[PDB]
Amino acid sequence: AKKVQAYVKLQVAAGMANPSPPVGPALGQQGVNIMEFCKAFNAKTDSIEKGLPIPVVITVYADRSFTFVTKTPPAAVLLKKAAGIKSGSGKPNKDKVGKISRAQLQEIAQTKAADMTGADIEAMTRSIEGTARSMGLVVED
Amino acid sequence: VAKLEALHERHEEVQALLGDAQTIADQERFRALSREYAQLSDVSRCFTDWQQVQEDIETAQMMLDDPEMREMAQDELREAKEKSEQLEQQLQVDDERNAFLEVRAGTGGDEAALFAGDLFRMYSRYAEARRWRVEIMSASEGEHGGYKEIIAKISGDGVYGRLKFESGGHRVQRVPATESQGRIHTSACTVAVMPELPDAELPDINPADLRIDTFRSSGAGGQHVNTTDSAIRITHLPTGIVVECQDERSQHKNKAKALSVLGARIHAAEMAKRQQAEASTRRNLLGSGDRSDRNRTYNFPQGRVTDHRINLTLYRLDEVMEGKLDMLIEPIIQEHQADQLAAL
Amino acid sequence: MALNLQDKQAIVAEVSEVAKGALSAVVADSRGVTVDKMTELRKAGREAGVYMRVVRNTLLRRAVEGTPFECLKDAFVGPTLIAYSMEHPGAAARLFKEFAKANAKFEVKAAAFEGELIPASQIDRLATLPT
Amino acid sequence: MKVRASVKKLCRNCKIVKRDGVIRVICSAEPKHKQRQG
RNA sequence: AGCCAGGAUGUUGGCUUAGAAGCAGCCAUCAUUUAAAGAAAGCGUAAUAGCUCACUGGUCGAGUCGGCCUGCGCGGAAGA
Repeated sequence: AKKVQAYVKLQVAAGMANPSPPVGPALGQQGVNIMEFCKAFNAKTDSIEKGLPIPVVITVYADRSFTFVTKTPPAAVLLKKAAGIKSGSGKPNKDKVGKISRAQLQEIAQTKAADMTGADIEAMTRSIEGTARSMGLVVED
Repeated sequence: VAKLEALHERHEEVQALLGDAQTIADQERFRALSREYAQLSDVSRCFTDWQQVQEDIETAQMMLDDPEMREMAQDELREAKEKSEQLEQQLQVDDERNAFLEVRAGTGGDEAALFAGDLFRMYSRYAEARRWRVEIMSASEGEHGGYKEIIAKISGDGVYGRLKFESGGHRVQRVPATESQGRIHTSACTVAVMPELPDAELPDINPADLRIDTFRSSGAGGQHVNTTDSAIRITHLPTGIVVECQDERSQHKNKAKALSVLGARIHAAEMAKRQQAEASTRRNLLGSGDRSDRNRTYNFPQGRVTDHRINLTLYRLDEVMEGKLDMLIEPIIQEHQADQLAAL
Repeated sequence: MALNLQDKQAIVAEVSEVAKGALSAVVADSRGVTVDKMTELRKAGREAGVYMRVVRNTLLRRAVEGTPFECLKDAFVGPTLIAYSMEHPGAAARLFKEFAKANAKFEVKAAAFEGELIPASQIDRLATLPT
Repeated sequence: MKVRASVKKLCRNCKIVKRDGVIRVICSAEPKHKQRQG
């Protein structure tokens, strides 16, 4: 009976342990048991794979039951790790990333379609393409 | 290494402190707490990695005396050296500016002087082994021993970051090149290293806090002097210095002399301040070398050169006199960085 | 949005929607959130397509000028904004019925639900559309 | 209020009033934009 | 101009992965949904949270808005 009255988004670097240091005060925001959150957290690390910081949806209720909904891994870490590149951008006149195949972008887009919605699936591939543009990531077929 | 034991319990302690709901209230604590973690976690990982590798060695060390397990030993021993070498650079990570090298003869008179000659050589040779530079500005001779007192200017990169640990008296035991007999003596040479700090200057006045007054000049004259504000006083609020002047008739000619004297004042007092502070620093850095305020002993008859700050002795002196002290000073830096972690 | 070049540009797109459409539905989300349409337009793109482009330009001198030729009965639709929910693929589809279910959950005001044209009638709720 | 010779709008909530010839600036967002004369 | 809604999704987007999550010295000015929304104008937090504006729909319904050339004024203006 208490849906949108307490909302917080968490889940940081999944290759770690009990979230007391980096997450602690954010959990103390409602008085949530950090360990109970850790039971959901560790069950979510083992859910897919560890080593990918993900953003989760947390909604703690009046009766201490919180709904955890994980999301898709962000393209920043995915394109960086899966393509095995470490360049990034910020210095557009000096530094940029090399090319990456469109199917590679599409395979990652396949994943995110399933999670992140819309109307056009090719536009979802274009969404990570937009990510690609600012980060310096060059897309090629 | 015992100092590194304090290091790992400090890591444990991060688990307790970082995680408390009310500790975030103190922006002071929280920032400084996080500062520690940056150094803490990396070097703790460094040390815990070391823990595994180390214990591995002793269990497979004296095990059944088989040379096949020695091949397993062979593998990890090579790893251990290269591994801790990487770990050493992490710990060695500020001041790296140029520095003045002062080495002056202590107790021993002429032999004291002559030994400094040889000592000055090793640092200059050490500099050439690293291609910094070297240029002297003052030199005094002992009539047959080279340098009685010499102030050098070492220009380079990371100079003070290496030569910082040379502050003290150096004791040498050797057959002196001045003894008619073939006796053995003890001589002292004090070595001082101070960082080359910038000597910038202030705008000398900054006319926005200068309480300027004027009044009827006190002294001889006539009707003129009775009704002429021809005397100026400059009061400097940050220092609280007062300069009175009444020489010329014109206030501006008088204000000219006033500003001139006030110039000298603040400029000269600030230099005297730095001068006094530098000698303060220097006498608590040099130490009156009287055979007993040493840090390292260069013993020639036995070919040994030991250091007393970490109680380490080496039986390879010839290369040290040929300026290859990199080896020596590395363990000193390592020991101090170990105590640098347990300083907070 | 400069002038009638672009204003009527929306009207040209509007006429194309009437060219293949027959039936319509009523809806008024004056509290409508992104999350609302992030599902309802997603459900459109999953059901039969993005043909249902929710047009809330119900002004009597705007949207009505867009189609005074077809579906003349839309005159009194002017005030209390109603989006012409056209049904192109499959005349009389289940598009009205799916927002009717949303009518129970969250559609606080259903802008006087009566059933749009092609019975050529009123008020009686059209739930008899071939699904 | 700040008394000056030049009074400009500081935000989107500033308002120029001309009470008794004195141009005065009121701002019901942040009571620090309040000005006078000019 | 008021009065009702939205003002978001990938994205704590790559500071030097501890941090400025549209927000300091960091880049580029992406892509969807469309009646609409800037990877941004401020406040606040280590940061979030939170509240607004652009822009966009219904409403009442008519002139309104910002510059330019100039006449005459107002403040800027306090002495024995």
